[PDB]
Amino acid sequence: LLDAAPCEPESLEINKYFVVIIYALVFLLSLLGNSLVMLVILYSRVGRSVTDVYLLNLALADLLFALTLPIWAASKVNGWIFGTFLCKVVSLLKEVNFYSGILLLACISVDRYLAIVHATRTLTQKRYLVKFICLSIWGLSLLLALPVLLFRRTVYSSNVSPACYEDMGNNTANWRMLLRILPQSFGFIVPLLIMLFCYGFTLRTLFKAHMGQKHRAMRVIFAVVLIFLLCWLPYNLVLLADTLMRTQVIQETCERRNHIDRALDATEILGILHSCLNPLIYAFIGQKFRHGLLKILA
Amino acid sequence: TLSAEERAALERSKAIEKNLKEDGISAAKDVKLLLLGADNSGKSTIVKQMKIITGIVETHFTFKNLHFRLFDVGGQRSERKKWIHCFEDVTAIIFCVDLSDHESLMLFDSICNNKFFIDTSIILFLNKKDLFGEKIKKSPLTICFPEYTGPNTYEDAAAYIQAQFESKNRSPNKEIYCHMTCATDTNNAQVIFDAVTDIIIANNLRGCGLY
Amino acid sequence: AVLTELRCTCLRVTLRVNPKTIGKLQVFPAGPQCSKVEVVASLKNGKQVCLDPEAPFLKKVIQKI
Amino acid sequence: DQLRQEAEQLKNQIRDARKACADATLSQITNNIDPVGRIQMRTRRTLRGHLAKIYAMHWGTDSRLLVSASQDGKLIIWDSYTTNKVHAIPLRSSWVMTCAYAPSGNYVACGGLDNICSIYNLKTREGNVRVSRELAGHTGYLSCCRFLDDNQIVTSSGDTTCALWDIETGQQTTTFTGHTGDVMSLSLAPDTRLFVSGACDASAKLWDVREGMCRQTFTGHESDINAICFFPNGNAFATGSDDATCRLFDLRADQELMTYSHDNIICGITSVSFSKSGRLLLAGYDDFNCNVWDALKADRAGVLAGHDNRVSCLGVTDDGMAVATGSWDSFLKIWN
Amino acid sequence: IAQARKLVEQLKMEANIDRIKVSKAAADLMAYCEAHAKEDPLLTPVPASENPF
Amino acid sequence: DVQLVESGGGLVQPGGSRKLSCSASGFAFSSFGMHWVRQAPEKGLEWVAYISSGSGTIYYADTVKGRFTISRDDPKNTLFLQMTSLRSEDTAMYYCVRSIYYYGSSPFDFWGQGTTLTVSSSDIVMTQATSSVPVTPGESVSISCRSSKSLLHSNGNTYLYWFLQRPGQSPQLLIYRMSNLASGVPDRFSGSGSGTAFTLTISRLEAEDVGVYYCMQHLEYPLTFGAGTKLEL
Repeated sequence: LLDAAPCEPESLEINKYFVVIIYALVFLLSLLGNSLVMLVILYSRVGRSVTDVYLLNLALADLLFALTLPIWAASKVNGWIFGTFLCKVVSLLKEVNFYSGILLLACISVDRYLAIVHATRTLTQKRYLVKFICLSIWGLSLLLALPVLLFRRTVYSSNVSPACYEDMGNNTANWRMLLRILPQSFGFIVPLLIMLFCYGFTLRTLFKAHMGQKHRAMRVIFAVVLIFLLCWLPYNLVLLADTLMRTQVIQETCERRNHIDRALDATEILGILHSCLNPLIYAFIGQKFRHGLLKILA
Repeated sequence: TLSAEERAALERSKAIEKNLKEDGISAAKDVKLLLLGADNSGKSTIVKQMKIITGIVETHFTFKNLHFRLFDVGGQRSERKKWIHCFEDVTAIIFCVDLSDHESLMLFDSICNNKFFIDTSIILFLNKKDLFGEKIKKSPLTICFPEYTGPNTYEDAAAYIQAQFESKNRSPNKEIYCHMTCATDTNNAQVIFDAVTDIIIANNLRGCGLY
Repeated sequence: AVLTELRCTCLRVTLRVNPKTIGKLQVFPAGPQCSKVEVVASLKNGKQVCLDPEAPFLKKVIQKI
Repeated sequence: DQLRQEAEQLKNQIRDARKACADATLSQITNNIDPVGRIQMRTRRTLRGHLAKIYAMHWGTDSRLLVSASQDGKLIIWDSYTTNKVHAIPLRSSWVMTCAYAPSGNYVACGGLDNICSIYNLKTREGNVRVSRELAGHTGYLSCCRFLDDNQIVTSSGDTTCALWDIETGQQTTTFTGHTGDVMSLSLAPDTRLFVSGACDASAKLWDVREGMCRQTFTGHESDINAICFFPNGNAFATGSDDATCRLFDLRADQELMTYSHDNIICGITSVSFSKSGRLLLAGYDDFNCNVWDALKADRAGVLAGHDNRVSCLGVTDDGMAVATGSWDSFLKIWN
Repeated sequence: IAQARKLVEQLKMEANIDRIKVSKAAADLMAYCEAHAKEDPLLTPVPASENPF
Repeated sequence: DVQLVESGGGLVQPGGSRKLSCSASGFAFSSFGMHWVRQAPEKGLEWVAYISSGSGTIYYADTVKGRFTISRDDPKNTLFLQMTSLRSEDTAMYYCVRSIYYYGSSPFDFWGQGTTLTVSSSDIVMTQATSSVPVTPGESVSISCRSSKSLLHSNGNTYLYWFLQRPGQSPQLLIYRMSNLASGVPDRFSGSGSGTAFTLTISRLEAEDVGVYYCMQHLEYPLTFGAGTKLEL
């Protein structure tokens, strides 16, 4: 008799306070790390290896994402009361940066695979295309993030505060369903496959080697892969759960809706940490960058 | 570039640039190694596939679709401080030591701690196992190494010599790859290939920032 | 409130309702928030119910407004 | 035994006379000149195309054409105005340490570690560059080839000797001996009858090309001399050693006139060159930059910098319009 | 005994040289460096109209 | 010995096709840009076609543009010229000339022996004042020709070339920019000029020096020759 009743979306102010503090801290930390790595790379042009180019581009993407972070923090503070133009611009920049960062991680893994597995062969001559690869990555990321710019606008509701949502028609729910495939296909599955293949074969090659410093290389490779998984897997997992829920494969209750709604932003907060963890993981973990920073300190 | 002759000169310059780039591309397949060691240590008789080609002597044997160029600096008889920097970019140093005959240790100490080769790995070859094993029975390994205390067997004496040769390393970012060779040995090319590929792996690891 | 993934306000439909018991009625037209149009009636006892927009009388009163 | 004491008293007499001739230092007499201020040079051209370390470079007499040898085995002749590669000569041996350009522009010699001074002919009827001669007879690595004419060339070797050749016959016409160490660099006087060689025994001695006699010897450096250049009027020369110091010796006075040491300098000098007037003494160091020394007050009148690796060669055009530097990063930069 | 005989003769050759006071030599060097000072494109920057580079 | 010999000439009917082959032996063929220059009977030289080194840049005269085809065979050391349709104005003696371009090169030094072809029945204008000059040995002779534009380029190099054709022989280069003496010619020659007016002087003329003197401009294609001044004795 009581089966039919509206769902009441719940929220708490403690969650809002927590998300704003976490966002501010992540913004500051990622900005600091990206600034340091950019300065270290760009100060002296002695030995501009391909890894330097990759780290510079990755730091640029991370820093621009940090720039787009505080406006999203304000959005979580009170919804999108800032206008449609800022919605479009911020969403486009954020999506471009997310795609470019993930694809740059994939390209770095490809470089490492071609540098340690195919090291003796002449295939190592093919990693000189870093400028072209980076330009292609930025362009492709912009191409996939263009639908966000085209079809995003402020959406009003009687019970829901305004938020920078998408407006594609009266049946948007399923159009968003179709849109969500792109970030899960060219944003997590392909980069995960590339990283897994490249780093697995690199680990196999190192394992059959006889140098004295193989242990640190294996530790760093495993740390990179494990941290990428820890950072991005829960986000895609909750998105897949929501995907199954909206198609009614998984049974729908107000409690499940609330649980997924909270888990979504929690997982997003966790995954944002890629912007603050990338420098220490990729650049500052090597002796070259620490030495460069120390000499720059003079 | 406005004139016709200047256009033709620019075309000639572009053709020369293309030829230079192609020659440089063809000049990256080879591996440049340096040979060193005392005289009569077998420093010119490592691999039977010699194919050579007073001054500098080059040996360009190939293996596994990879070209190895061994520059034997012997015969110069000059001050090494003035031309040894010509070999800063060698992949490795092949050091040949004859166990059947202190000078070799002196060269090794000089070449290992040189400021140009602080990061260049060394492949150490200990030649003439049979001669050393036959000589140790006649004369114990005490005339040249009075500090020796261990057993007079072949294995322990060889390990002791290897230990004193490795003790002069005294440097990070460097590995010494050891191998024991006789006159009737043919797999020296394979050992050189493994050492060179290991060195290349380590250099690429350092460049990529993994360690 | 605050939401990042707006969803339909109504899950299931009830076709058993007395007009007198309904105190207030609201309608949400189809849009980016939800695909299906929802009509909600607030009972005088505080209970809230969902109605079928395809119902004949419900469709008539919907087209009336 | 008696000869040793005779040599000792001879050296004592020479030193006593040399000290007697000295009254005031150069830095004291010329203290009243206005300083040249700060001399800022900007990179006008950057010559690329080399794929390995560059050890030597020489300027054409017309101050427009260059020449450079590197580890890649290539000998490239540049057009210093429009940055064009006029010629590309492939060497037989990749180990080359000393370019030389003929005064008339017809020939270019290029020898090195392979013990012979290969001489190349540029103006041929067949349109290609052929090795006209290959001069042999040295037992050590070659350094600082210099052309006297189109058929007379002076060479320096690690055999502690310098030689004067005849390109036509190909035989060692005259041999200069007296050094006790590897001879690293030489420069020919503008009068083209004397030349000075800098050896590894921390001493540079003046030679005569006609008689083959050591007219003079100069001491004072604490390490091996690495480069030498004559003063424009042919009456002084500047030497550069690994002691991180440059000195100015005068042929008439037989003494060093002043020193060009700075407290911040640690690495030695690789190449030394003058300006057309003889006021700027440009020197290349191992710390990747060149310092311009005002040759009369020993003050650094600017710094070139700009290079990523060790500067191995310097060159000042005949008219003084430009200074070109070559380093180990396979890049040549022209300054003005 | 036959190797040091030429060294002392070289010392005889080097000892007898007509030496000149360093003051006069320094003055001559200064005079040259001041006389040929207007023709140096490095000491004094050349106008941009006459700079081929 | 540098030698350019070409064959393929002969009597052809109008509308036919003929190919001429210029075989080279004695120099690095792959490094020389090659031309084709034709001389009509008792009329004068005229530029036809040019192919650069490596067959990169190819030009044609406006008279035969789109009608002739030039090809280069670097391994074989052979230079070709394919002509589709031949009029009665194509009958001439065809010369093969090598040209190497860089800073300070001589780009018209060697000329082919010439092949005779018979057919049965904007631009810079260079003008030579006089067509025939009689003179006795030992007397200096002055030859001058003007140009429409000013050949003095912005880089200071003036592109004017002076050629000498002895009777029954092939033209030889004497001066290639303004006074730059060619390789092997006597030093008595001297050239001058300023912008558009140029002069050639021969001090102490010899009996072997008679012939027709052609002045050609190389500032911009198509290359144009002068009318031709003939020395008489």
